[PDB]
Amino acid sequence: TLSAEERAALERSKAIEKNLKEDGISAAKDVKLLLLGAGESGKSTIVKQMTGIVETHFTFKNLHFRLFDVGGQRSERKKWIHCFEDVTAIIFCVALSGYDQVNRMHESLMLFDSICNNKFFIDTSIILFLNKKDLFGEKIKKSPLTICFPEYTGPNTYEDAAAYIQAQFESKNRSPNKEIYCHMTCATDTNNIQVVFDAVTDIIIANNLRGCGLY
Amino acid sequence: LRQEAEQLKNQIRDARKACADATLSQITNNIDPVGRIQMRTRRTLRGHLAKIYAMHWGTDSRLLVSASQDGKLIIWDSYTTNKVHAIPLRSSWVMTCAYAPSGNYVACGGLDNICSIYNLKTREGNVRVSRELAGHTGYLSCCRFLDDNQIVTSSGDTTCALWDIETGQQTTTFTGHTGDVMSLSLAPDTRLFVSGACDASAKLWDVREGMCRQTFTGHESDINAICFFPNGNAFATGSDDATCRLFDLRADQELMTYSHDNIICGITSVSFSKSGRLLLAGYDDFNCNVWDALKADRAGVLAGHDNRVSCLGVTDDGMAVATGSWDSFLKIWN
Amino acid sequence: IAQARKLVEQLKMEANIDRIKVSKAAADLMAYCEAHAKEDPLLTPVPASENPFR
Amino acid sequence: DVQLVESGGGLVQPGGSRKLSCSASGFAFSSFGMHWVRQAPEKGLEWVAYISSGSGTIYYADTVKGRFTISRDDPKNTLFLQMTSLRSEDTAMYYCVRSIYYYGSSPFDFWGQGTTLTVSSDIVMTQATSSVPVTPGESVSISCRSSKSLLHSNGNTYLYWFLQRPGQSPQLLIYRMSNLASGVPDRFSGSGSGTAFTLTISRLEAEDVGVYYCMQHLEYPLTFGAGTKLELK
Amino acid sequence: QVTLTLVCLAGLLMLLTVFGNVLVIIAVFTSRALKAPQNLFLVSLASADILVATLVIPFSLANEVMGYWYFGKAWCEIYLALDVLFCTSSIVHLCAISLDRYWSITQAIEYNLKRTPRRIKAIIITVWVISAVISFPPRCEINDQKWYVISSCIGSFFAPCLIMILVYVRIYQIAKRRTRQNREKRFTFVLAVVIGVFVVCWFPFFFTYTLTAVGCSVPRTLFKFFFWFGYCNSSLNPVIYTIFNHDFRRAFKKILC
Ligand SMILES: Cc1cc(C(C)(C)C)c(O)c(C)c1CC1=NCCN1
Repeated sequence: TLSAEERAALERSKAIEKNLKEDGISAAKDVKLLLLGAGESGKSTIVKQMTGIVETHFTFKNLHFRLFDVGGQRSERKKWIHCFEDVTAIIFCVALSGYDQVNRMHESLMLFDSICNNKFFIDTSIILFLNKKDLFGEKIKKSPLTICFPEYTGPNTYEDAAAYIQAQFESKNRSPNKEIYCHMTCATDTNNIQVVFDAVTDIIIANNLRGCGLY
Repeated sequence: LRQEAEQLKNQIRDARKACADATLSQITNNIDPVGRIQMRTRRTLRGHLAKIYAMHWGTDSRLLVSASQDGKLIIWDSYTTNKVHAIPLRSSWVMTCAYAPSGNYVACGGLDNICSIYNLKTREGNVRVSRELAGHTGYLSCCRFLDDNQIVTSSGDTTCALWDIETGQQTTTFTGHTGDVMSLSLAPDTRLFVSGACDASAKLWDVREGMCRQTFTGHESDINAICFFPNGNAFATGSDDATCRLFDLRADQELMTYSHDNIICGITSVSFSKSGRLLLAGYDDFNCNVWDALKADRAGVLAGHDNRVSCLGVTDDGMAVATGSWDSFLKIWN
Repeated sequence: IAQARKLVEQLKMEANIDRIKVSKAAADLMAYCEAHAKEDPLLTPVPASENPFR
Repeated sequence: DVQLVESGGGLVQPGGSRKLSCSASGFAFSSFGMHWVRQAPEKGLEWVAYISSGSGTIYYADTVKGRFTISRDDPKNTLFLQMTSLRSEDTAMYYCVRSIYYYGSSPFDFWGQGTTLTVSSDIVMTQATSSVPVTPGESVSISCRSSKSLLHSNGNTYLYWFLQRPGQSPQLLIYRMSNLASGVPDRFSGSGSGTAFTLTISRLEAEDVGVYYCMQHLEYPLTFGAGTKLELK
Repeated sequence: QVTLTLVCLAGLLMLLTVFGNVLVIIAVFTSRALKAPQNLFLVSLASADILVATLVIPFSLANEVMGYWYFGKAWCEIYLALDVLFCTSSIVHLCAISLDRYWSITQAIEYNLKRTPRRIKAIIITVWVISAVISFPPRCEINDQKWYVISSCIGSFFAPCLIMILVYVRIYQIAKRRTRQNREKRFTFVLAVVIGVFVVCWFPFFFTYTLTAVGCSVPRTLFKFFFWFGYCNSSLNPVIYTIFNHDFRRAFKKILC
């Protein structure tokens, strides 16, 4: 067989394995979210509402959330995007108001399309936030609409255009079995955590029947 | 004038063309081809819980270190598959690791944009962080130990730096690539090194002078891995183009083209054998091929992992080769 | 401007290298590979014994 | 830094019961296996007990079995050796040692200080003589012998050497008869065959005078050899 | 005269059951994606199936192939109890799996905080001990005490069946409520199968003992058919609970290739 020193080494290895397994089981309980905005979007607003990667975790109704915002990384994202492949869901922010600064809507839409159609990362649900309701609402009635989008041909204000752009964003969602949630925030609401909680519980329910596929 | 820059490019290209005769398509044809080579897995390390992106062999050719996204470093014993050490990381996002030649230090880094140095031989018998090298701006890509107190790094800033570990300050920087740099390898003489960048080109550097000496090109897309020849006279390049190439550091030209139609996928890593006859390279198709060094014939193949081979290394003695994949499994092939 | 000046200054250096011939370099590589092809275990399989990984 | 302190000694009549406690300070006490070593009042050394890192493995010698037990509590950083039913010859000085086992480890590296005490097969090591005349500046060799060859199938010849300066706790010198303990001059050199072993001391100074020992770790119980004392003829 | 064909059929059942169960076991152990605390129930059910198919079946087949139990009081008296145990184990496992699903689909978070393998293993041990206490009390014969047979029948079949029906109806209702079109048919078929095979292959036997034993006694030759059907569920169930799970689909494909 093996000598006493080798037996002690094996015992140490078993202890290390047990500790590592317990740590992994404990860690796999929380939910990980990725925040991927664009430019001057309200990602800062959302994170504050609550030089490299930044992580901020919070617990809501005995549920631990870990949120990541890779904003400082100025390098190309097609590399290192694959790191966050096993993430529960992602959060996207746009505005509404600003849509003439360049345009901004075209850039946001193409970025959203690119991130929503990837070889991997294809079956992760998306939570979409439309922050800065008040600025958009005030911008419309004084300078309608325009919009940069041609062939609009709809009612001028207000929920008309709101739902029109919303639907434009839920468009280009090719894959089935992957839902896009939405909500419009005024940059002063205090219930974003509630909608995030609802979205995550819905996503985990969907995952559960997924296994019990049903599928 | 940029037109003078392109005139210099034209004349240097003409000189290089004038300094080419082989081809390298009729020569070397008469040697005894190795034919097919059979490889068999020997061990399987199943301690991790998530993707693994980097591994490195020790100088003793028995111990190795692997890094995974769960936020832990493991020092395995290849002969017995025993977990020597388990190091908890401060930041769970890691993308590289390195093993000091003296065996006393191990370094790792990633998206945190800093390189952490760990001391293995401590009076209290537990590992500790010795230095937190934080000078770069982008994500770390690769690390290598020049000696017990000198480490080179490459980040997303399109630059590389040489560090003084005890001082903790950069002493030299390389700023010529103009494009994300992804991998580097040190020459056996420990005097020169090369790096690969997303600009579809690679450049040789001088450690002491701190200035580029030669720039290599002729490659279609990004480069993901580079490794020196055993004699420190050539190197091979990985790619997302699904092709590999090797260039001569003195003749300054491309030599081989390792292309097979049946494979169209990215290449994650490369390495040589002890004698340099066998070329190894990972792929995104979950299996890593084995290429003859100077015949461009796919000699063999290694089944597994599930998905997807991302890092491999060959021992100093050459006895075996280890491979890793996003399935959290390491394998030793002999 | 500065980028062009730096680029031309760099490109002036690469004009100095010889270079050396390619056939001779290939001869060097093949000679070294043949010479060292003896002690590499991967190229020539070792016996079942004296193999650290049984 | 690392230092072990202990105080449980006393004078107890034969068959009495006591407790010994040595408190660790300056290292990860919870990750080290601890031993106990007894030094008889006159001379000699012999292994006594051992408790693993997680208290998942305990071993005892023969005379100790059934009468003494060893326990620990990691949070309090304390090691307990329970004295019970002690016999007449049990009187001795005791040390508690620290030890960690993995690839390329250095077990028995650091020892405690000691606490006095008064009252009222196995591998065998041979050494001779117990006292050899030496003077500074001239080389010397010390030999140790065993019965069963220590060369295991792995190639590791488990042999250890210790030096005990006059009136001070011992310290490790050579482990596995081919390495060199940290913080030791390079003049020492371990060499030997599978059964016979020797040393080599060069540029001897007055600080090397003392009594040495040879020990094995191949298979329990750990057996110590005789002591060879050096002098200043 | 067709006894050779009967033994061929029995051997086919042996091979199919053992192959399916061992395939499930290797798939669950050898894949990372299947490393969830909910697969231990499948492991235990597959084990049960393996044991029951490998050792219970041959002795039952040897019995009634000529009409006599060629062994003495050894081992008939323990063989009966062992068979009862290895059968009711599958039923209890199915009930536990259904209850776990239900609790996972509804009130996901709260329960979600309680999936440590510690609870799963406790549940498995409880299921084995309840099976033991059911089985143990009190020409290889069978018991006839009506107060025993009827109670064992009801407690082993009716309650688990009722629980399965209720939980799966609740799950279907929830899925319909979240449906608000093509998949509606695609998954309505799946749920039937899971609850369909279980009752069709097992409902006749208990029903009959509950009948033909306490009420009017009406023995028929189809009992043998009911008995034979009572076993093939052990072979059908591993397949039913894995064919609809992608990860298992990939594991089986890898094993094939
Ligand atoms: C034979 C049997 C009888 C009963 C009684 C108690 C109803 C008689 C049982 O409860 C159980 C579990 C069994 C086991 C079995 N039946 C068919 C195939 N295997």
